[PDB]
Amino acid sequence: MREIVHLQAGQCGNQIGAKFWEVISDEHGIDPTGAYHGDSDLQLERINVYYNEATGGKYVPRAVLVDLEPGTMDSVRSGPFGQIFRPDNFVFGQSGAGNNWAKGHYTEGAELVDSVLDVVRKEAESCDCLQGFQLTHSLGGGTGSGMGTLLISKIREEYPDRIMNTFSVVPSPKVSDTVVEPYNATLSVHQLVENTDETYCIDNEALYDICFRTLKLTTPTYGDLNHLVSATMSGVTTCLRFPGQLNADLRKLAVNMVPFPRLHFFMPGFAPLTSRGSQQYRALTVPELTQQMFDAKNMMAACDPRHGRYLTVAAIFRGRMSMKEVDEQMLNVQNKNSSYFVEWIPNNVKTAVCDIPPRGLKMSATFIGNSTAIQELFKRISEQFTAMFRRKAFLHWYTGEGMDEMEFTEAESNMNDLVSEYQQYQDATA
Amino acid sequence: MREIVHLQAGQCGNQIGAKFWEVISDEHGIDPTGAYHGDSDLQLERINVYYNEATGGKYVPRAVLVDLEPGTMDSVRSGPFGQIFRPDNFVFGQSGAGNNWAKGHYTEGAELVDSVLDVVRKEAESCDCLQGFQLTHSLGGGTGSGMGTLLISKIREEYPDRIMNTFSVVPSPKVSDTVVEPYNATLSVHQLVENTDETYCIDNEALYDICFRTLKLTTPTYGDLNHLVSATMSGVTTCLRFPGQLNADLRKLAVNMVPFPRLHFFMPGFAPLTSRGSQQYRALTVPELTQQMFDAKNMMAACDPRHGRYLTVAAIFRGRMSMKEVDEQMLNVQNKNSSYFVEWIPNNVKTAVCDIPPRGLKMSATFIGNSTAIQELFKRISEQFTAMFRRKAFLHWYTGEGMDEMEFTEAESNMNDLVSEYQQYQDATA
Amino acid sequence: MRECISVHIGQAGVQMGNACWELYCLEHGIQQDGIIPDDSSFGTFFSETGSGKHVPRAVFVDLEQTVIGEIRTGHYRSLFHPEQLITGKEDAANNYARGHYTIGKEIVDSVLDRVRKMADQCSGLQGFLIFHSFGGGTGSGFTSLLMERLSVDYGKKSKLEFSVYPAPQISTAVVEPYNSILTTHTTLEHSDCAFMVDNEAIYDICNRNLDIERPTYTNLNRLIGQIVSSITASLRFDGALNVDLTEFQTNLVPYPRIHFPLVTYSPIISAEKAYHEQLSVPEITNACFEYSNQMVKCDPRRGKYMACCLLYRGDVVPKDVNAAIATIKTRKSIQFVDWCPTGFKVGINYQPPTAVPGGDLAKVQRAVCMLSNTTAIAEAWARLDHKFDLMYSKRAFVHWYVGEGMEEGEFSEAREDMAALEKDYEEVGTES
Amino acid sequence: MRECISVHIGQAGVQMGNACWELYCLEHGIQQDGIIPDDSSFGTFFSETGSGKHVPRAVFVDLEQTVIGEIRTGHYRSLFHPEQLITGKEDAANNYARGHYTIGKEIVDSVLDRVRKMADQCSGLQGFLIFHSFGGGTGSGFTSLLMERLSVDYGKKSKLEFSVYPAPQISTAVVEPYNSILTTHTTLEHSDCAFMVDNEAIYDICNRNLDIERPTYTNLNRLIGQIVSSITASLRFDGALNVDLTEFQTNLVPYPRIHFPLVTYSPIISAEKAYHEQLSVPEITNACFEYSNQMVKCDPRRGKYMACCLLYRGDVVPKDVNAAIATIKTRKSIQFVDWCPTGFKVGINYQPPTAVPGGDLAKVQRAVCMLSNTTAIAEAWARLDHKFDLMYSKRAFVHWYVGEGMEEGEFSEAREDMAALEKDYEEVGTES
Ligand SMILES: Nc1nc2c(ncn2[C@@H]2O[C@H](COP(=O)(O)OP(=O)(O)OP(=O)(O)O)[C@@H](O)[C@H]2O)c(=O)[nH]1
Ligand SMILES: Nc1nc2c(ncn2[C@@H]2O[C@H](COP(=O)(O)OP(=O)(O)OP(=O)(O)O)[C@@H](O)[C@H]2O)c(=O)[nH]1
Ligand SMILES: Nc1nc2c(ncn2[C@@H]2O[C@H](COP(=O)(O)OP(=O)(O)O)[C@@H](O)[C@H]2O)c(=O)[nH]1
Ligand SMILES: Nc1nc2c(ncn2[C@@H]2O[C@H](COP(=O)(O)OP(=O)(O)O)[C@@H](O)[C@H]2O)c(=O)[nH]1
Ligand SMILES: [Mg+2]
Ligand SMILES: [Mg+2]
Repeated sequence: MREIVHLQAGQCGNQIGAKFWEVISDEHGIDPTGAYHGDSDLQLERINVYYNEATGGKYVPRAVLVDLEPGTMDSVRSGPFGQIFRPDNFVFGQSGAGNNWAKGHYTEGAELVDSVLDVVRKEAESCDCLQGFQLTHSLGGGTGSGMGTLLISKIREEYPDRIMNTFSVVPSPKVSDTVVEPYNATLSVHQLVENTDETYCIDNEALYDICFRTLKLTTPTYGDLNHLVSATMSGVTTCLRFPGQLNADLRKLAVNMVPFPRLHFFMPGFAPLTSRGSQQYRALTVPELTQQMFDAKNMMAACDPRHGRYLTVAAIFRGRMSMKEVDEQMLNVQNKNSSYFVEWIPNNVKTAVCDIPPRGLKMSATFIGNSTAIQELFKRISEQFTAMFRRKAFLHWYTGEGMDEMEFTEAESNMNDLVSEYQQYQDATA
Repeated sequence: MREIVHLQAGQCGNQIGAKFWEVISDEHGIDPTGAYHGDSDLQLERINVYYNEATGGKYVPRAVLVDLEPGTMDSVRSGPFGQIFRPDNFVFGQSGAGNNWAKGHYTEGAELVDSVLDVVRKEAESCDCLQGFQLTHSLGGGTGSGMGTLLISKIREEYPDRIMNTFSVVPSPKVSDTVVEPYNATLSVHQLVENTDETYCIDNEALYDICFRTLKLTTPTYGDLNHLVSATMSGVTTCLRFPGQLNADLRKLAVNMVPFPRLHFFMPGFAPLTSRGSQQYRALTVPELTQQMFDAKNMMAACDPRHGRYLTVAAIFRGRMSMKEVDEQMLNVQNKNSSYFVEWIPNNVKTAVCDIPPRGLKMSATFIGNSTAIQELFKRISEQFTAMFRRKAFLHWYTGEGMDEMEFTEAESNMNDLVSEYQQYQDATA
Repeated sequence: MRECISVHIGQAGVQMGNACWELYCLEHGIQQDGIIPDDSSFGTFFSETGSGKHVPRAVFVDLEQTVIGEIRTGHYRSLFHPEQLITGKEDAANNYARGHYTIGKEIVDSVLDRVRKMADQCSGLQGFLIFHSFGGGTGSGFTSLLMERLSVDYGKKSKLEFSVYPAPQISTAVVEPYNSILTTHTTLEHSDCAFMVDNEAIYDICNRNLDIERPTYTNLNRLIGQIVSSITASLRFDGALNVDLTEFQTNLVPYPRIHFPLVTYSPIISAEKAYHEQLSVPEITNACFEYSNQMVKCDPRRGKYMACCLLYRGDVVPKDVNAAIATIKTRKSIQFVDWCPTGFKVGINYQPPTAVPGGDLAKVQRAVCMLSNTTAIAEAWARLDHKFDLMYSKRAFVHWYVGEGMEEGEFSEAREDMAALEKDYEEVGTES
Repeated sequence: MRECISVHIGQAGVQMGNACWELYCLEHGIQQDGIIPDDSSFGTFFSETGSGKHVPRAVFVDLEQTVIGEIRTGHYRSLFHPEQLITGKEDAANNYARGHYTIGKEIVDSVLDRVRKMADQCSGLQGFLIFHSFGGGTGSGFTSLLMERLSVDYGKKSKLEFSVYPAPQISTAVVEPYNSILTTHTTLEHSDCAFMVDNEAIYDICNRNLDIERPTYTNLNRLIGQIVSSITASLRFDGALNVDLTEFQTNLVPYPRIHFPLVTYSPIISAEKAYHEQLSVPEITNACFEYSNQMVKCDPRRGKYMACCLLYRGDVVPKDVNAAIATIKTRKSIQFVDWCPTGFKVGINYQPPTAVPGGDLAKVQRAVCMLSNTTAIAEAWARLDHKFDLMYSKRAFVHWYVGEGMEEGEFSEAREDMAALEKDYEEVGTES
């Protein structure tokens, strides 16, 4: 019950998703062949949240893998935990999008979206009680930015009441990996602000800092980054799967984290994160976990909360803990940093405590923060977008696929309005 | 009791029939030599429905094989399960029909039909209680279209009350395999609408899709297609041969499936159909079987039901199942797709549940749907027929065999009327 | 059970027949004689005797006696029945009148009797296969004489003929236009379906696709031998979707006077360059519609298709055949006439084509023979009629024809009939 | 699944192709034939046949028949399909008019057909790779003729071309300015992205970094072979951050008429002096921006960058790639145009470059290929236009071009178009 259906997109989503399903399968005792060999029976009670059952103990993830190119999934199915997925769920075309939002959304993905929906509806209709849709993609690419937002609009129009949460990789400020990022980001964001309930903004540059600074990793592959993203995606959906002293459903977070309809962009975090040599110098207790959760150096988004104020916050703990400690620490954080929390919200923290921790850890915690400092990210993209758009830097690649320059102006105006709204609610009462 | 006598025709019927008798013999434990070696005694209790008995445990099918050319049957008798048939039942001429309906019906088959009837009457008179006649042929050929309809008229005039069901292969819309298909189809249909009780329209193109899409077969021979047709022909005649929680006789289906006398064209289906690699990702339960039964991609006819409305439907299940599930699923389908079902019929589903499933399957189901969308098939043939007939494209081959142009006009008018009637009953009350 | 009587007229038919019956004997394990070594479907072409000797069901007729005299001395001397091989006193000398009126009258009653002794020996008669030249002589006069005689003795029985149609540029006789029109006028009402081939077209294929700069007539005949084997493979062998000789008449001939299909055979590939080819069903099917592979030097795209018969062989999957034809139907360049939405007749056989030792074709796995009726052949008739008009206007060679049993009027009647046929091809090609 | 059709035009393209397909066969375990010994991603370049023979998906076309005739006698004689290798009667004789108007017209319909037989055989068409010379002859006229033909038959399909751009000082033909401008004028509107290389620039690299005083054309081609392998490595192999040929068009071409990136390949190092080098990611990344390592003798710092594609290979960590690019962005000397804050497209692949036996490059662990679009190339066009202006002012060699299908006006139209393009490069390089 309260089933979640996972949607992929592009190379980023498919690579992140493949790691998410390896982590989830690990905490539920699911072998790469699909059989269950877990020890605790609790991990099997709510296994229906992500997995469908079959004969012989085989469990099939409720995942839909889609890309405009099959090279990425062929890697997915060939790699570990790739044979787990249902073959019919690999929906793909032949000609990929050239990192342009127009092709993925209007031309290339348009003719393939129907094939995906026919799999989504079939997956959704098998759920006793559908909780929501989970999408992993990237705003800087073409498939994820274009097709991922096309799917979002299609599903929202078909399942208006269900919760839709997106874990989107955002372009980093320091260095880019695609020359047309401002166009893909601006156009993709124009869709997200209207057709999703809670977007978890992350960027690789921030995860590079975490691996370099905290984990002291000298050879951080994309597998290491994707594991970090996986852990936070597992954290926000643990109450649905395990019991605890205080539960938090996805809609429970959205209600507590989204004051206004359009301010639904979150910057996640995780704890504990320690190197292999620094593990023997740590207490591993609630007071320190809460300390690094709010540390700006341990957040998976570029924007620093110190530059703005927290509208709201969520702290989904895991492992058996003293509820007294948890509340005292959250209150302690609230008192010290009273300047960092918006004042017209008397309480800015939503708490939850799951009983079962991730494998190999006695304790854990996932941080979710809706901060007005996120306005920096969108404002930075606006500056890049308007720079290129001022002299038709690359439009012909977009307008030739069916787009129009008017849509470019509308997307920029909408993003600027959102930045204005985030700034407006950063000021105190009256 | 309730014996069925099987009639072949042409190369299509003889090839389909040879596979049908291999499948039937498999579920009754009949060896290719005619001996019985089944395990369950139930498959032997009603073996008289298709087989006649002889000394030494030999069982002889009640089949009549006829073609205007012996090349096809010589393949039948030389192949497996060919020595099973009674040699006297191979009734054939020397000069075949050149894929023209006129030759098979008026000239070539006319002089040979009497030889066939003398075998049909001899077969029928050996039945304790004759249920009906089963004919397999093709509307695009010359023997099946011409002679098969000539036999139909002869038997209907000789056994007016018995049920006559035809499993006719219909020309595909995409590509043809005979230049004169519109003439053979139109003339053959002119006879079917008046002299048969229930026609099961199928086309190869649809079966090509099923093998390509569902079964993921890369080398689909005609043996694979004929097996699909065999399974549905076995399904509709399982209640006569095995017990179940709820039985459905051939006349039971005809009453529930044919509201008006002329609307007796059905588009069958089958389930489960899964590839060899996708079997381990399926539950194999009633809810999913009923789901793909009504899927337009799993039907053995080109016409898509979404373009029209179901007048009636039948769902002959096989295997031990929960009757509660079956009724709930049929009701569930009825509620969701209320637009697809005609409204002046309060209930559009006829259900049946046989206890014994096909060999190697725990569960199965056969779908039969009388849909107004079938009007597309006949309308498409009408467009092709009138195109050729407008300028005497190939008439001289037909009028030279004894036909007349008046018969061509009458056949087209009758087919157009049937299309009109199907369209008329697609509109709601008043 | 089934049967086919092969009548070979003239030097072309006799020499084409030599290749056909070298292939059939090879397709059945026969040993260049009627003997089969220490192989069951032969009955369609070979009669059997208690001695273990199989006798071809063919008639070789020629007014000249040099070509047939070479058979009697060849390797197949002991194969044919000696009375099947009919030879005359003096050839027709490239004159239609001699073949039809003066010399043919002295042999027709002899060949027709041997045909009779074969027709009544068949369990069931299916049709006649006629091999002859269109250039002239025996092939133009004797055939039209024989065709009229078969049309009355056997009436509605199928009569298929394989004609070596004159090439547009290449020519070996000076009076071909006279013979070509005269024979056509007397064969339209007595022939069911005439399959056309041109020496020039096969000459192009033999060097363009087979890598041979020195094609003899043996090479062309071996290519024609494959085609006839494919046409009659359904009778001779088992298959998934068979076709009978009587089916061609209705499938390819929309109108009684328009029965001149072209011919094609796709996998005409050298053995060496076959190693670099997949030879899949979709590609060979597309090759049939290319002007570069037609066996008649008439461009299909100059006109509209009216009917097509695809006779596949060997390892072929009917699903692939469905796909390939579907794509070809999609192509706009490949134009079918509007009044024929149903454009294709399909036939599939399980027997791969056999390669003659010492031949040129590769050991292909699957092959397709295409028989297409097109309005493009109207251009060839117009070109042929122009050549006839030039000569006749001057009465260039009339005195030879008039003085050997014919008459002046027949030249006018034959030409006007060809004008009507050319008009008919135009009416068929226009709609509304 | 993916595919790339390689068209090699002229002596340069054919000889460059010889190196490319010696590398691809080595990158896939192929054995100089279509055979693979007793190796699964080849499908992008090699078609497969049931015989176990892999057929390159390339077309070799030349009006001259000496270079291709050497392939047919070379070690790769039994690799290519014989009909892929197309040869003409007489070369273009360094004349654009002959290649485009007189001789090209007699071969274009033949090469285009073989392209068609390849395009329809691909599960999905991705783009075309064109190798040709800019000096002239076939490379200048035939290509612009072929490019216009591909632009209509295939429309929006990607068309990438590798051009041997004329060197500033070194020259081997006297009429290069005529051919260079004429082909450019007819390829701006039909080409997506043209990668430029100069013989002189690679000559400097081959002795300055590789320790060789005697570079032949084989050495230069082997260097170009590595670049194309890197560009197409994403399709051929797995990686952390892949890139597709259709991505270059949007990433590198800000405007339709400005699509002339430079080329670079950093670890061009001798085997002996590689023992004294760390060859870490930051250092090789910095080498790409040095004028001493460009494969086109145009200095980047004379202009402003507009787009860059870094295609890493082998043992590479994306964190290092992030750092190195970050530092390069910091350097003030490396100037990017203001209207392109997003300056880099990055691609990472797990397959280390393979070294050809008998080659000169070292057995490097990781390598980077950089494809940069810069305004500096505007200087090269201006220099080229000056040379054309000098000759044309005197009508130095016009009579050859006018008399072989071309016309006097086309010289003026071609030059003014180049003037507009040079003007366009200036407008793009200025802001506010
Ligand atoms: N394909 C093929 N065509 C041939 C062959 N021999 C002759 N022909 C054709 O036959 C045409 C002329 O008719 P012929 O067969 O030579 O003359 P005929 O049928 O013997 O009649 P006569 O003139 O009386 O000898 C020529 O234009 C040739 O193209 C052959 O061996 N193979
Ligand atoms: N890198 C490289 N460049 C070459 C090679 N061969 C020729 N070129 C270049 O090609 C330029 C001239 O064009 P060509 O390829 O020689 O002439 P073409 O394309 O054969 O056209 P034609 O004049 O008709 O023969 C010269 O300036 C050379 O720089 C080669 O093997 N490698
Ligand atoms: N963490 C992570 N990020 C990725 C991965 N692959 C791509 N990205 C990011 O995605 C962006 C490129 O867009 P991409 O998803 O590849 O284009 P698409 O395939 O059309 O969606 C860049 O900002 C990359 O940083 C991955 O495997 N892991
Ligand atoms: N499924 C199937 N269809 C066939 C077979 N043989 C022929 N057909 C179909 O029958 C039609 C041809 O008519 P045919 O029956 O061969 O002519 P007939 O022998 O005079 O009845 C075509 O539409 C074929 O698709 C077969 O073995 N299996
Ligand atoms: Mg002669
Ligand atoms: Mg040259």
